[PDB]
Amino acid sequence: DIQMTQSPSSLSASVGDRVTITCRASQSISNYLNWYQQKPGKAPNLLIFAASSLQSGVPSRFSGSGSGTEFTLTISSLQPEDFAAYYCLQTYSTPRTFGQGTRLEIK
Amino acid sequence: NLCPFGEVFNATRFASVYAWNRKRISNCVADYSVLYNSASFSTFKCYGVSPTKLNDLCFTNVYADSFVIRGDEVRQIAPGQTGKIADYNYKLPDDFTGCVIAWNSNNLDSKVGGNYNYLYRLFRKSNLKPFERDISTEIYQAGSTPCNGVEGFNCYFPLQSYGFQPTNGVGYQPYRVVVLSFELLHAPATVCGP
Amino acid sequence: VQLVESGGGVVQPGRSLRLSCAASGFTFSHYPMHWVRQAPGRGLEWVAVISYDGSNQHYVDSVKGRFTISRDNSKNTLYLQMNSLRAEDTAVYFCASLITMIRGVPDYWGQGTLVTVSS
Ligand SMILES: *[C@@H]1O[C@H](CO)[C@@H](O[C@@H]2O[C@H](CO)[C@@H](O)[C@H](O)[C@H]2NC(C)=O)[C@H](O)[C@H]1NC(C)=O
Repeated sequence: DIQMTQSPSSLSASVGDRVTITCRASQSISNYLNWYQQKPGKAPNLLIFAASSLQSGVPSRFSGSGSGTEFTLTISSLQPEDFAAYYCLQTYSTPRTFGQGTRLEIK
Repeated sequence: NLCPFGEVFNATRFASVYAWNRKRISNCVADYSVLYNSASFSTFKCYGVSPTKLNDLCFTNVYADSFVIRGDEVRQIAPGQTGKIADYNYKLPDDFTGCVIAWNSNNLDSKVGGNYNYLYRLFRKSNLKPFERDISTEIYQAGSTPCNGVEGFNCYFPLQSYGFQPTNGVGYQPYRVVVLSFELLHAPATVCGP
Repeated sequence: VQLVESGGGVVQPGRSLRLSCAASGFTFSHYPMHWVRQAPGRGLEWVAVISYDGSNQHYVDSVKGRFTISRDNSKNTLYLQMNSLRAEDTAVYFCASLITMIRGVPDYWGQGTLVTVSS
């Protein structure tokens, strides 16, 4: 029922502390979200807890704010070990459709 | 002939807040020397019978309950004290007469990453009457919309974890709480001290 | 604390395949469970969820009727039976538990199980 879209779907991040991912929903989601990571051919793990909360086990660099209808994940460093998937997920209703995906380059 | 206090007070595992293992102990001689001396006991406050004269009166039947509490809200364990721990998962009756014990504990109750095995209740349809177990994970519904049995826009899982960390602070760290309850005159006294 | 899955393989288009998900450590009879699908070289999608008592079965509106899921608390396992499969089903399945708004339920995923039905 609910369909998502994340605009970039692909980006190139050289040495730089400003990398962001935009996630948008058809209907007003309030503050129900998840942002997951998936390394190449590995089981995905959490990256963000819900809307604007972190989950113990990851550095404090990752951040994300904005509720209701627009969402933006942001990072503030490189640490060249996190170039992987940045999937977006919903927790509003039973359909729970995921996002499309993302890739990170090296330039 | 000594009571199995070591089988309740000292142990490696404990229920979080709701699976509190109510152990009934009787047919023994009550000793109140190790407890009376306090030693490492953070708060020996007892509601009801005085703590000094405990080893004098012969109780009828005694129960021991154990769990872990966040600590900034340890005071909630007492008669006529509402809150979040004393209102949903462990309700103390108005006519309570037993004693409550709290141990400060960080060495054995917090891993480096942070414990996530001390769940405590978060929601319930109705307030909980005194001394009633509640072991069931059925999803709550805050709003009018029924979310069925997975989750919803206004539905939450009724078990959240404390989120312990080795540092935390003076508060917000695991305090192991054990409460002893005594029955008044159910039958001729079955446990008594020297 | 861990969880693994088994029962994958390659089969003809249209047949009954039963796959199992066994989790140890965190108690199994307290939390729901989800199955999530990831096709090769693409994003990942969701298929179905089962509650703790196995009385309610929500599915995505793409494999309704074809799939079925149940749980065995005594055996401490999750069983997914897929029948009348078709070509696009070829993907990797993960047995997971997903957090919604609170840090209570854990978020372990295992590794996965590959299944392609080209035959
Ligand atoms: C639980 O363990 C504590 C210590 O870990 C026990 O306290 C000791 O008890 C012995 C025997 O009475 C005394 O000789 C020690 O002086 C006590 N303090 C220590 C060892 O630091 C306590 O007795 C145990 N619980 C029970 C019910 O015996």
